[PDB]
Amino acid sequence: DMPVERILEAELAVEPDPVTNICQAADKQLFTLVEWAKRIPHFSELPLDDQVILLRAGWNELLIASFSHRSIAVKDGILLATGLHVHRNSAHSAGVGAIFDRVLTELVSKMRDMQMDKTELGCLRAIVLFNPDSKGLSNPAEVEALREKVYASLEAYCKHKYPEQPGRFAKLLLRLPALRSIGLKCLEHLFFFKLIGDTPIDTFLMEMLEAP
Amino acid sequence: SSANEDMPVERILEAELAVEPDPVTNICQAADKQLFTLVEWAKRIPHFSELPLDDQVILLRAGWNELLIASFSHRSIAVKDGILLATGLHVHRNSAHSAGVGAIFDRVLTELVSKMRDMQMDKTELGCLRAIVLFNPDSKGLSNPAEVEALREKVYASLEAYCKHKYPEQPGRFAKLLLRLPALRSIGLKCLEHLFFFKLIGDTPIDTFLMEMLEAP
Ligand SMILES: CC1=C(/C=C/C(C)=C\C=C\C(C)=C\C(=O)O)C(C)(C)CCC1
Ligand SMILES: CC1=C(/C=C/C(C)=C\C=C\C(C)=C\C(=O)O)C(C)(C)CCC1
Repeated sequence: DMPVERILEAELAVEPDPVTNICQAADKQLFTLVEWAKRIPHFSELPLDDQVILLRAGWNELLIASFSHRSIAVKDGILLATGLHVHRNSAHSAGVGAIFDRVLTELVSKMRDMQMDKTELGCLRAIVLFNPDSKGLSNPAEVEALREKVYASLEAYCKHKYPEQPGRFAKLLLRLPALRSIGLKCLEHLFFFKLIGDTPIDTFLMEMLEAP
Repeated sequence: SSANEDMPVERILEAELAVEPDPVTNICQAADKQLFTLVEWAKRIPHFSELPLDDQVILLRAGWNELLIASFSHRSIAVKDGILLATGLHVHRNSAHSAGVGAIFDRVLTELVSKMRDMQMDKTELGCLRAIVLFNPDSKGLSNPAEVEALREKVYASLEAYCKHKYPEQPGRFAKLLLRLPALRSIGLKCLEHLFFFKLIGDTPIDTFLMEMLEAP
């Protein structure tokens, strides 16, 4: 009904050429994803092979959710975990303005235009993490159960805090479709970079693109 | 097995539909646009994703140009003496000749556009020819070319199986479809030459990923 502060705890523990910088910030946080998920109620009690499968599945959406929320503070830019700011002016000149602008309007803006609080960002991340449809899962039913628990606990949280908005929870969940979509597109750009010879051979991101 | 279960043509048609939207500058900008979508296109072709990432990239670096030419050629069946770019523009041969690329342009119109228009190639067929062009087991660098060859064979089977079921009174449609491959291969090599040439004479298209594909692996 409410392991919520454990989830916020997880989020606070992990965290502080334009493409090259974004990818290096990504490498940095991809690693912390291990410590982040381990601090998530019940995640550690799942078979090792399942924990790895869940992270290989949502790692990109998970990282995009995090830096997007961190960026609510600025405008027309994003704040990397390496302490750098990247302006959309730079995204465009480098060739990625389209997906960049999609991140700014469908994620950064929607979270700033409703004041998303870290505890909700942490919960959406946990819902993204507990995707029972991931291929290869030992017990997809237990994972599904865990997702449901984040749903319950999260809705329960929106009530205790924002009762004068008998909908908020539904508004939070509206970010999921965009994240899923933006996330798939980023994997494409990543493949693309390797396709055209400007592959970032110095990160671990490209290993995450391999087929399971 | 069943030819079509090992390589379903509805999945292949699906791939194609997901990606369907100075003359030279315009053609090159349409090319950049679709070069990118090639990533999403190939990811939807049955089994392409199950290959080692390095192989997927090698297959695309090898046939990207033939793959794009096949697509805009088919799209152009709709007009006469011109081609329809993915950016929504139409380019007439007259402008192509004024620019000095009327020779290859006419080759595309007669050896590809016309042949497809006349035999009424359908999107599923165009998609299968593209998949055959993609699974090229002779691409240098391949880690397991035997698996790629196997996949090509599956598209062949599945595609022949499709012509026989859909056009039962055209026994030689499959062989006729495959006749487009040699022209595509040939037209495709010539376009790489023109692309190099543009850079050679100082008319290199500014900021396009097109030029990046010309680098040697
Ligand atoms: C949005 C985006 C991209 C994808 C990024 C991914 C998958 C993760 C970034 C994580 C960071 C930057 C984390 C941190 O600083 O918290 C690419 C490379 C295609 C370039 C264009 C913009
Ligand atoms: C045929 C042709 C050329 C090559 C084009 C290539 C390699 C790709 C085009 C893709 C498009 C135009 C895609 C789309 O709109 O679907 C060049 C530049 C030598 C100019 C003369 C005519």
